[PDB]
Amino acid sequence: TGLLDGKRILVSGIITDSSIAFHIARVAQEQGAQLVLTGFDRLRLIQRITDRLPAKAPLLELDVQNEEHLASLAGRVTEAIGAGNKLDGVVHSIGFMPQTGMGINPFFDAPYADVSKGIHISAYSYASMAKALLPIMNPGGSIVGMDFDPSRAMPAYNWMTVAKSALESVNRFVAREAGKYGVRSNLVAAGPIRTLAMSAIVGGALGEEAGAQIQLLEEGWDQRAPIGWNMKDATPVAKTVCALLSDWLPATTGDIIYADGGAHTQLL
Amino acid sequence: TGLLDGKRILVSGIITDSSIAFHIARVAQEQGAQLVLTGFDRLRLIQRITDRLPAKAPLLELDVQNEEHLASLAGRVTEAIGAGNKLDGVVHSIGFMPQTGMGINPFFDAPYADVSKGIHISAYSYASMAKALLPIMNPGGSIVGMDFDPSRAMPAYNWMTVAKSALESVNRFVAREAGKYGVRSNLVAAGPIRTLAMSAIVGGALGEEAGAQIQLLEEGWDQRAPIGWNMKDATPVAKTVCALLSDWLPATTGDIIYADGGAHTQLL
Amino acid sequence: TGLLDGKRILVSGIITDSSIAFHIARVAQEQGAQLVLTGFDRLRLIQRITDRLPAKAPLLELDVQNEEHLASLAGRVTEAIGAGNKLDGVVHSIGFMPQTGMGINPFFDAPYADVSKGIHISAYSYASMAKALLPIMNPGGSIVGMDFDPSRAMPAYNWMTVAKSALESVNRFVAREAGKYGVRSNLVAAGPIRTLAMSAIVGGALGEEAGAQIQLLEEGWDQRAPIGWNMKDATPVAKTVCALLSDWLPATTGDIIYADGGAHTQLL
Amino acid sequence: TGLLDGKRILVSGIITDSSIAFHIARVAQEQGAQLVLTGFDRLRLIQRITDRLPAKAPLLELDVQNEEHLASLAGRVTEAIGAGNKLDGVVHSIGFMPQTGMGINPFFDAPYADVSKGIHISAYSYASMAKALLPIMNPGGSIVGMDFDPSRAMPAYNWMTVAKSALESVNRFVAREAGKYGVRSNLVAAGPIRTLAMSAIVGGALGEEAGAQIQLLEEGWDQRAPIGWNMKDATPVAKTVCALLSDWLPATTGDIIYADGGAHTQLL
Ligand SMILES: NC(=O)c1c[n+]([C@@H]2O[C@H](COP(=O)([O-])OP(=O)(O)OC[C@H]3O[C@@H](n4cnc5c(N)ncnc54)[C@H](O)[C@@H]3O)[C@@H](O)[C@H]2O)ccc1C(=O)c1ccncc1
Ligand SMILES: NC(=O)c1c[n+]([C@@H]2O[C@H](COP(=O)([O-])OP(=O)(O)OC[C@H]3O[C@@H](n4cnc5c(N)ncnc54)[C@H](O)[C@@H]3O)[C@@H](O)[C@H]2O)ccc1C(=O)c1ccncc1
Ligand SMILES: NC(=O)c1c[n+]([C@@H]2O[C@H](COP(=O)([O-])OP(=O)(O)OC[C@H]3O[C@@H](n4cnc5c(N)ncnc54)[C@H](O)[C@@H]3O)[C@@H](O)[C@H]2O)ccc1C(=O)c1ccncc1
Ligand SMILES: NC(=O)c1c[n+]([C@@H]2O[C@H](COP(=O)([O-])OP(=O)(O)OC[C@H]3O[C@@H](n4cnc5c(N)ncnc54)[C@H](O)[C@@H]3O)[C@@H](O)[C@H]2O)ccc1C(=O)c1ccncc1
Ligand code: NA
Ligand code: NA
Ligand code: NA
Ligand code: NA
Ligand code: NA
Ligand code: NA
Ligand code: NA
Ligand code: NA
Repeated sequence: TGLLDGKRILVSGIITDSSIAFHIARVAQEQGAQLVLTGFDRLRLIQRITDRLPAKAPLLELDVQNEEHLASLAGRVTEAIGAGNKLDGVVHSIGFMPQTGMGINPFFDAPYADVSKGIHISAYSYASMAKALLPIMNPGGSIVGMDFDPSRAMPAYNWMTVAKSALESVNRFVAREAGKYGVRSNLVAAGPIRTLAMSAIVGGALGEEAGAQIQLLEEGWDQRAPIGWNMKDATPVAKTVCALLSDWLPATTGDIIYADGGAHTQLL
Repeated sequence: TGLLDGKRILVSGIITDSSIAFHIARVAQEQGAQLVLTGFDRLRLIQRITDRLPAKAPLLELDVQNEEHLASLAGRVTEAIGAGNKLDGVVHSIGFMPQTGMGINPFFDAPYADVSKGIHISAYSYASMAKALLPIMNPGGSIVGMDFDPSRAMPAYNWMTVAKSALESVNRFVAREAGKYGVRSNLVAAGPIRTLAMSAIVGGALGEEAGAQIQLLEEGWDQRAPIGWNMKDATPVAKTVCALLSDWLPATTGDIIYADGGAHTQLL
Repeated sequence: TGLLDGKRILVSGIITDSSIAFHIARVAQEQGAQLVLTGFDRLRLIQRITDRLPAKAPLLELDVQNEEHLASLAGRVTEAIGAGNKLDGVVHSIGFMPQTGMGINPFFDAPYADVSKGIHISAYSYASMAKALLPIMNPGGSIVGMDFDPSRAMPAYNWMTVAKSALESVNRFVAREAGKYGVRSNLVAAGPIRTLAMSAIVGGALGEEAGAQIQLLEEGWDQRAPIGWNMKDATPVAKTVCALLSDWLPATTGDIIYADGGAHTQLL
Repeated sequence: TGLLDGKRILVSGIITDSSIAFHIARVAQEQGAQLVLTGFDRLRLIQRITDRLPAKAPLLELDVQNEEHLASLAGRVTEAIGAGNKLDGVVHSIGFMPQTGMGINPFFDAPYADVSKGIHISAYSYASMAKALLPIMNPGGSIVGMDFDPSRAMPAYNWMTVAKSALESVNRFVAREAGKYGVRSNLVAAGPIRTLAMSAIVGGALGEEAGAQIQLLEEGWDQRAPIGWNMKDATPVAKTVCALLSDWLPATTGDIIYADGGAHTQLL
């Protein structure tokens, strides 16, 4: 008996086999969940990647900046899962910030249009997905988004940290709306994970100083974490998302669960 | 397949059929856990109460202010579960504050000896149980304690709120030690639950004004909670404790999980 | 000897005699500060309003969404205060959210373009003013912005609360940059103040339910505040801003000071 | 015109010329305050030390664990300042934890009697001083205590961190009582200061590993602080205490002001 047996769950945010969402989707399928996937722009690529998941799942296009995609999404999901069925879960694993808003590009030099695009994709879209999908969610359902703890400023992450602060605030409002449907809304604040993009950044893609700073941050994270932190292993994060999708945290909403090795609880 | 199948878990804090720990123990057994119980002082009473749990579990005496009890505890547990077996989980569901430290007795009028007894039982003892039991815990294990959010001052709870603030700090240090064993340490911050003691307090046992204030607090809690809060139902709390005892929050330690309906995330 | 004697301070955000910034400016002048004022759009109106301040102060136009205004601002300030002089202080008292983002208009129904405009004005602009002005600030200087505590969701404030969460994050990054100049950056989180706009909202301008909710929030604030809260009196807020502008909080930066009667420290 | 002209202020916690309280007292006198001092045990020593303050101030004995001292304190203060006069300010700069509760002595090995003594002196006593002194405080008055940010666990500080967590909670309750008198209660959370005791600890007095860890913590603090941190300079801390004693933070109570260089706002 899987943790998520018979649950119907939408998972956004797969782009590579290193996406946190890929691991969320693998774990959820291992636990009995029936999935619908959403992808942005490179659908042929995403399908090829998702062919490696343990079970079949339909893939729907979703650009969160596209109002038409959002307006049609619930109907497209219902067609995929069948009329008369609703979702039990939704995973938001979507984030973006233009290069001007991250790395060695100075914090003050990021144009607002770039920051605004990043906030749109990384924070506002959590509300936009909830608006689209709550009408097709069952009572007892769960919406989960991916977060990085923004309560203190960090090198390099710059405006992405600001976007996460906005996301945390959005989640608290989404919980008010979601509760009317009997649905929970929460974020998982993960420690650093070496996705393709993060590996590129560590390698200097957004400047050497920024890569060096991120490498220092990752090392400090494992050091501070009482149980350690493995940046090469997304499974503990995926498991935590599944815990929130399950029936086992039924009184938690508007909240943040930290899948970070405990690092945020320790100064040094 | 239960959430906790094959896990060996110690549960402290049962005194009545309304104890949060009673519900923790029922749920954990429903999920396949094999339990050892600890009780304070009234062992015949506790045995009679625990006869109503769905499965048998040995009951061991533990007064957390008694150093001899603590020194012998791991040996007594090992005898109960069998040599060569260790615990996978520990639940601390223990709290006390003398009457002078709660209710209408003025905050300033509580003698230190009373406050100190309350802190001993309610906060220090989380460290004392961990010291006793970590040497008989398996890697991957989990220690969970019960908390009430003390980040803002409240009427009536007075020095018990101070004790919880101390407990939260103790948990963060216990996580450092526990991590050396591969063990997690976390608290569950519950909303208000109408245990026998709380019902007595609402009824005026610690003064009418204090009862009135607590009644107001409970009503506000349900109002603020986006998914509501039922003070007569401990099951959602028990489920959350079981989530932390399980393998599904493997990267969370030194932390607090709020089983409170989301109330702490909303101002009004 | 005034608290701010000989300090040169820029104050943004005056639009009426009820603006928090008007009071900040009056108090700072009472304490010896020499001011430069900035205003948005209705300059003749603002001049007429500012004629009531106890001392003369030049008024410069600043629309924070106008890159040309921002690019020219330091030069315009220097002309006002004289070549070879720099500022010791900067006050950001600027906020806006379109009606779709506040009140009874549903949270989900706010278009991104509206939210983005609000975030631009209310959060990003704190970075944009700092970028413009740090090059003309003295060591030991202070940048202060106005904040409302967004750590928990509230009725009616909706996307403005999200904007404040973003502002708090921006302040922490601005402090990193400002520190290179020997300059502090902090926010003052005020309790509710009955400005003209807030009075209109309480009166129903953004819907009756929203007005009712805000009225309830204000009453709860005075109740929770251990020293009370007078929503008709901005002076305690203005004084707190002046404290941060002064030499008396020299080791505080990236931070938030709560001028709220202590309400955020109390649950009830 | 000094910041504190004509204010009558009690300052506890002087033991050496490196005590944070010595600097608080020097700065307050420089700003016009008339002081009463309290000292523990070594009164001849304290008098000799306080002879170096810029102005005369009476010294009263106060052991905060001595109920008789506390019961007589207001009468002794009134005799010192004259009948019909009251205090405007109170500074609590008192802390202690036995060696078993700090350094390399393992966290689990601290006996409760030692922890309890530390909590008594370091946390409960903030309530005990307020109880004693509020009846002789003027409206508009201010009580300030010294704090170190305990929200995350640290090496070496061990049970002292737990005591600070308790102190923060006590302050929030003291603010409720103090508000009835028109009096504010707040803490100043300082960065690390090289007092004699701290220098001894860095030098290995509580074990080499603990000294090494504290040295690492101090270095990280200056690094994280956007405006830097000088552990050899208590003046910025003293100034912040004086800001809270003044009339310039009139709407802040139950709160914590961080005089730490901004370090707590930055991850790295
Ligand atoms: N290190 C990490 O990899 C990391 C990642 N996350 C979050 O996890 C989520 C998933 O990102 P990932 O798995 O890291 O990486 P990713 O690059 O695999 O996935 C990002 C996804 O966003 C999608 N996306 C972008 N623009 C759009 C759009 N217009 N419409 C729809 N989708 C779009 C894109 O297609 C892709 O699938 C994001 O919310 C991240 O912020 C959270 C925490 C950590 C983190 O960044 C961090 C930082 C600081 N301290 C600790 C941790
Ligand atoms: N309302 C509640 O019932 C409530 C209870 N808790 C915690 O849950 C835990 C269990 O208490 P309960 O189930 O409420 O009540 P309870 O009275 O059933 O159990 C308390 C237990 O402590 C035991 N105990 C006392 N002294 C000793 C000792 N010397 N040695 C060993 N054991 C001892 C006692 O035998 C009993 O089993 C405690 O940590 C509580 O603080 C947490 C949160 C809420 C809460 O108080 C609250 C307050 C404010 N906002 C929200 C929630
Ligand atoms: N209640 C309040 O009045 C209140 C106000 N503040 C902040 O105080 C600051 C000043 O606003 P106020 O004094 O309330 O009101 P206001 O309407 O007098 O001033 C707002 C100013 O923004 C200016 N502005 C708008 N758009 C632009 C632009 N394009 N370029 C430049 N300037 C522009 C405008 O000209 C005006 O001067 C803002 O940051 C508010 O968010 C902070 C806290 C409280 C608050 O909203 C609150 C909410 C919840 N809990 C507690 C408190
Ligand atoms: N580093 C520091 O020196 C430091 C000190 N403080 C606080 O500042 C306050 C003053 O201590 P200090 O100036 O450091 O040192 P201190 O040793 O000069 O003074 C401590 C005082 O306590 C007095 N005391 C002890 N027992 C009693 C008693 N029975 N009755 C009455 N008085 C008694 C004693 O006489 C002495 O005057 C305490 O509350 C400290 O916790 C706050 C923050 C920092 C800090 O410890 C820290 C830790 C971690 N991150 C950052 C900062
Ligand atoms: Na570690
Ligand atoms: Na469910
Ligand atoms: Na509710
Ligand atoms: Na496990
Ligand atoms: Na009040
Ligand atoms: Na200065
Ligand atoms: Na620094
Ligand atoms: Na005053």
